[PDB]
Amino acid sequence: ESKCPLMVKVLDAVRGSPAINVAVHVFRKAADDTWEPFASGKTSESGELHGLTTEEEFVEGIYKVEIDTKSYWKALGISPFHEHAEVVFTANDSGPRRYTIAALLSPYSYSTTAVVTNPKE
Amino acid sequence: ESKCPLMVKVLDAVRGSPAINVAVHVFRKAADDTWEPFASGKTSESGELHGLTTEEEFVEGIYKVEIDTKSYWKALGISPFHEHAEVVFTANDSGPRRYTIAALLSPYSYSTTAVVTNP
Amino acid sequence: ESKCPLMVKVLDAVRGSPAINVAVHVFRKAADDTWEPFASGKTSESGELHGLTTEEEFVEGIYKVEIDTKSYWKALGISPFHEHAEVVFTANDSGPRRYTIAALLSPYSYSTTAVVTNPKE
Amino acid sequence: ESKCPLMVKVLDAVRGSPAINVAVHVFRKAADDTWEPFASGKTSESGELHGLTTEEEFVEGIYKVEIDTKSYWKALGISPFHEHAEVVFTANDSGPRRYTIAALLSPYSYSTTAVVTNP
Ligand SMILES: CC(=O)N[C@@H](Cc1ccc(Oc2cc([N+](=O)[O-])c(O)c([N+](=O)[O-])c2)cc1)C(=O)O
Ligand SMILES: CC(=O)N[C@@H](Cc1ccc(Oc2cc([N+](=O)[O-])c(O)c([N+](=O)[O-])c2)cc1)C(=O)O
Repeated sequence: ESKCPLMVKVLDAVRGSPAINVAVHVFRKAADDTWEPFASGKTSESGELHGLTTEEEFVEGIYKVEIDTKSYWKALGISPFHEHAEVVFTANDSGPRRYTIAALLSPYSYSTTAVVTNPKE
Repeated sequence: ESKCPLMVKVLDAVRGSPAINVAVHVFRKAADDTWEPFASGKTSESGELHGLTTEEEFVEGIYKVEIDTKSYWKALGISPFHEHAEVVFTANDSGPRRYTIAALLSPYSYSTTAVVTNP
Repeated sequence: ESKCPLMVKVLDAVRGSPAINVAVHVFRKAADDTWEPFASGKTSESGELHGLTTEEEFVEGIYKVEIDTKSYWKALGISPFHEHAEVVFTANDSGPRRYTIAALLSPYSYSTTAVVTNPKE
Repeated sequence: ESKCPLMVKVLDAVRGSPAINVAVHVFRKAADDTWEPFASGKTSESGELHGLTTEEEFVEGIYKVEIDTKSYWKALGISPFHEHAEVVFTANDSGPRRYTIAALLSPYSYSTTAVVTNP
């Protein structure tokens, strides 16, 4: 639960359930204008991913949360439209914050929103 | 062919198609403050309904468009969450020209958006 | 947090924040085919509503969660398109369950999903 | 006027309008496995982009459509969450005829859906 700075929440709109065991890769745009592996995980039984980074580690930058939606759907036996879902944003530019990226998935569609709260600094 | 100040567009998020043959019933709130039938139809092959009304019969007021989402997934043999999808809006043409009411459906969710324009 | 059977979560897509102090009215379709007041609330600072009903009270039926979106937007100074958001579903027909109705709001749009988990019975 | 096997539709959820003058850059994944520019344009007045390609140039493959969402809200002086919206899909016409890629935007969220059809 909020304490970490980057939390991801994935729901399944076909089943009306959390999207479980969904793979998520996080990237930081390097100095060279290339994406650099930052963190990864799988969502739990509640479709959340926590413990990705820490505050000292999560500096300002452009990150990409890539969610592997193709894999989750294939595995439930659907051939979905998308390759994956990718969310690109600028984090911590006017100070550190807490970020929640939620993705609501369906086979030919996905919505996605962000909740940003001010820790304090 | 006849001013369509009101249009509905329904789409299927599972299959990536228009949702066709969806029952849409529209209602005008009456002073007695109940709903009164107003226009009805089934979405075409492109998941659209048109010729619902005309600009003379469409006066300001509270309208409710109701989509029979449940029969839609049933026919597909997929178990739905909702009984139907509903949109309640105030039509205030003191500006507003055309109204497109779109809904994206999934077994457990639905989005809806309005496209209100002039041309 | 899950323990109650009907929980509502409302997010603001314009601000990227929980939709706070949002009024929610819950109805049960009577025997007579009329909606009967069932419960009401306001969402908290985290855009959730809990403690609406109890398990013994929430029998099978058709309920309507009506969210007063017009009021929240007006108050932030927008004239939104919708009158309110209303969610109609059949609850507890093949046994009791836990229901989470989330609504993601914008001025001319709203998405909404349901998470249903099996308590046990 | 020319087969448009690919179409993008952008809409604004704050204002209830098409999103016009949105930059859309499409890309074809190359074996070198990088993206290669493929088609580009700005949405019209109805928030649509067409004449992106033709059925001969559109072969199976991994495509990415990228929407410059951020400049869009900027021009409106509303602070955005995302740098842009992206859709990666495999175009496998061994069936598929037309592709409509729609995106509904808000300052902190976006939905996207695909409408894949035959007619
Ligand atoms: C009128 C039209 O262009 N018909 C198109 C497809 C289409 C694009 C966007 C849209 O609107 C819309 C899009 C999304 N979305 O995610 O892209 C969405 O979530 C909603 N919605 O929730 O109501 C509506 C509705 C329909 C077709 O050729 O079938
Ligand atoms: C559990 C949790 O993370 N709480 C978060 C916010 C949050 C994320 C996703 C979500 O689900 C959701 C997401 C979308 N979406 O588009 O991303 C959506 O459209 C809907 N919806 O329509 O109900 C729900 C609901 C709520 C918080 O910090 O309070």
